[PDB]
Amino acid sequence: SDLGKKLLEAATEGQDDEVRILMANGADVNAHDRLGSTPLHLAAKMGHLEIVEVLLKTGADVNAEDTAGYTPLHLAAAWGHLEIVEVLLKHGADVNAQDKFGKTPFDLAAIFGNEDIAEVLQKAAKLN
Amino acid sequence: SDLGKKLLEAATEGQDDEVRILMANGADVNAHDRLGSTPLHLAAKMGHLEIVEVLLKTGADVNAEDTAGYTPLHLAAAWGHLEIVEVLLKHGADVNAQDKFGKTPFDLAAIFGNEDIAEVLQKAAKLN
Amino acid sequence: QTDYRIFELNKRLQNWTEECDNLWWDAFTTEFFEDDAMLTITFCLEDGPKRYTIGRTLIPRYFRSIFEGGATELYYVLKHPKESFHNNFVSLDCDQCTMVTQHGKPMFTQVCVEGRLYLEFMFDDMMRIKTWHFSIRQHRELIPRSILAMHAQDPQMLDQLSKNITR
Amino acid sequence: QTDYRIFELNKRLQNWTEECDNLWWDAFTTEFFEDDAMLTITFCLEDGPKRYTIGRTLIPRYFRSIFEGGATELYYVLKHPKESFHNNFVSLDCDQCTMVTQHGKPMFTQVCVEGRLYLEFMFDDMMRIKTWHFSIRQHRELIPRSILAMHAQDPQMLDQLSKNITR
Repeated sequence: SDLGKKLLEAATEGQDDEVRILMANGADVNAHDRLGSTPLHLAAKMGHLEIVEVLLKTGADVNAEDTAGYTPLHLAAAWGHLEIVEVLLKHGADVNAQDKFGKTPFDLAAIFGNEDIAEVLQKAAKLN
Repeated sequence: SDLGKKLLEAATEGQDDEVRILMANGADVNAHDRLGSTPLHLAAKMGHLEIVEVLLKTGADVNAEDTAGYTPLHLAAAWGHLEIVEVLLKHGADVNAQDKFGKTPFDLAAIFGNEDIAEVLQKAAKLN
Repeated sequence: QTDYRIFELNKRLQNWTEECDNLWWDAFTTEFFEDDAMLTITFCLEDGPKRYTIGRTLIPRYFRSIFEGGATELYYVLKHPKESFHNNFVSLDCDQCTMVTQHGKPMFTQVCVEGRLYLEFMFDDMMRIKTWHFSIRQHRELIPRSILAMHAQDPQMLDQLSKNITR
Repeated sequence: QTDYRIFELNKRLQNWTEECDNLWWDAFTTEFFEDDAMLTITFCLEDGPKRYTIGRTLIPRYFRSIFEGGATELYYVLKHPKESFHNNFVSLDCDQCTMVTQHGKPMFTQVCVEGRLYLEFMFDDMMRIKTWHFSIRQHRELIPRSILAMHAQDPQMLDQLSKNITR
């Protein structure tokens, strides 16, 4: 779909108003690019908090997997976006989510030295 | 000529006996490669004293110029072969010889840090 | 052949500036890696045996973290890499790969990570990288002489300079 | 395009050993330079303005002297080289060329000669170099931290290490 492509792009580029318009015209919130990335993967990794918030309240799937098996929380975890990691955990992001290589968001935070986020993810995991 | 090519090669590779045979069969002592190098240029640069000596006593041209304007003395000077530089000066090597870029054997010895040779060439140049 | 690919990868890297936006990293990764590419780092066995593998969607993140780490330059020096042909893929196995990063002021530290780089390229799928496995043997940290010189009469700073960044 | 040529030149250099005989230098020079090639070095203007040009028959001598000089490795890092097309020749003008040599024990000194490299390649005369002009702006001498560390409490050696090789 063209509409889906435009929404993926708007989310990546941080275009709050364009995301609003595309959704209003019926752009699929759960559209996928070449790499299986959803608008929420792209907004999360690029630090676009407001788009992450709108997507989650308009039905975006919080535990969507890309081709590599990564969730939006993996991506926010890897790229050091603390507010986004929190918004994802509030809306039911799975801390035990594993990529193709069996890595959790925790291990990704560990690997890229994102200390605050690794701590939040450790406390999250203990609580059922 | 094939014979000339074989002689250029024998001189380069330090093959004393092969040089003897080729000369005995009438190999041109003043044969030239692609780059205008004579057997004496090649023997001089590769440190082959005995071939340098035989070539000079069988009519080799001591001040032969390659395509770049270098003499055997330029090449011996550059490559730090002190005995060969001396044998060339004894057989009338021109210390004021200039390449295309107006460099003498002296300047080449200077450039490559061949100190002994640069000194010999300075003393040579003062004497007419 | 696969060598020119790592030529092109090094040359594109030589265009990095702090202005290099998140889109440039995606276009760099698209130029050189397959859509299902996988990147593994194995660390030296002295501070334990550590290994991570990341999927295609975080390969941009990996490269970018080297510059976030303070690198102003990155290039890979491959020494007589062994190329091998399979049906669907070409392998490049370099047991003398040096990963070179320059850092800025004040120490202008150059870091040299020596190890074995094993790559799998997809056979005319535009010669993009399917597998990247870097196994680190050792590293060197280089100091400009001018920085040594300015602290030569300074035990405090010589203590600072005498200690490695990582190990 | 001309860039892959300096790729190939660096890669061939990465095969140098002390066993690399006088014939290997001629085959290296034949692979990369025209029969009438010319190589010019211009030095930094602090210890005077010095310039030499050598003809094709001593280009082997030039490269070889770098290893005789104690280099164990040589490569050229070109940063966004400007390529220009003329009728009979292609020009490559790199104002950020780093000539990198590693040296061995005891100091494992790395020397980095930064300057502008201007090349002229003959237009499909096998893309061999007709002109090589390296103008040196500055240089850096790098010391491994481990060598700093071993002499850190040694004023004598710190004096030794604090002085440059050339300038």
